[PDB]
Amino acid sequence: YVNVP
Amino acid sequence: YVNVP
Amino acid sequence: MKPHPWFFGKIPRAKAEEMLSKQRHDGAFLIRESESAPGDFSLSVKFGNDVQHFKVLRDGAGKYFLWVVKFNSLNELVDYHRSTSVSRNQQIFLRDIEQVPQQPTYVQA
Amino acid sequence: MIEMKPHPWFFGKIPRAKAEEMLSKQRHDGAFLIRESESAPGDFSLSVKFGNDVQHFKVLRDGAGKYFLWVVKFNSLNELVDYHRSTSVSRNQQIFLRDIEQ
Ligand SMILES: [Cl-]
Ligand SMILES: [Cl-]
Repeated sequence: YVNVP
Repeated sequence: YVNVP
Repeated sequence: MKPHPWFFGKIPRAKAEEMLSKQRHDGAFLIRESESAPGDFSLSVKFGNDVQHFKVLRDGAGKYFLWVVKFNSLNELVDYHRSTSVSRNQQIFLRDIEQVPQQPTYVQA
Repeated sequence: MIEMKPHPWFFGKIPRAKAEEMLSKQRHDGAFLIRESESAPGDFSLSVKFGNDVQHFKVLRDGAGKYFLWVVKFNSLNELVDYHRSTSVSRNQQIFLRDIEQ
């Protein structure tokens, strides 16, 4: 995901 | 609500 | 494929009632984002001359449920309740809302 | 005037792969949808077309019940979506959300 690992 | 108070 | 016809977002409970009271079949429903409980979902369903509301509970693993059986998504909760009653009190099976072009319902901006 | 209509961007529990297949066929960058994650039960995911790839964002929810992706918190999922139509959905690249065609 772009915002979280 | 039907299922909870 | 096709977006679902039952997810309405943050609409007042009273407006969920106004819309569903115009539907002709019992079971016509919607899922909305609750105003009374931010971050939670409510399921509203037409039933005779009234509209019943169900609180979508969440557990520690993030599952959704109404009674005992737990689901991994609102989509699965909804689909299960098309065949098994959404309520443990009366027999009410979920069915998609029908488009009624001559009877629109409005929310405030 | 605000006609009460279901949100056109919600596709429920469609696979991440199926979301990519659908979005790769769209013509414009920013074409998006929101789905219920299969891998992370209980989380919603925002999928977005970006050139020859599809980027996915986890929709977060705080203790006060507000929805967010980065820092700015939202009172509803549709407010999150609308905001990201005029401000980038990513802090890394400039991507603005636009509705799926057809
Ligand atoms: Cl049950
Ligand atoms: Cl039941």
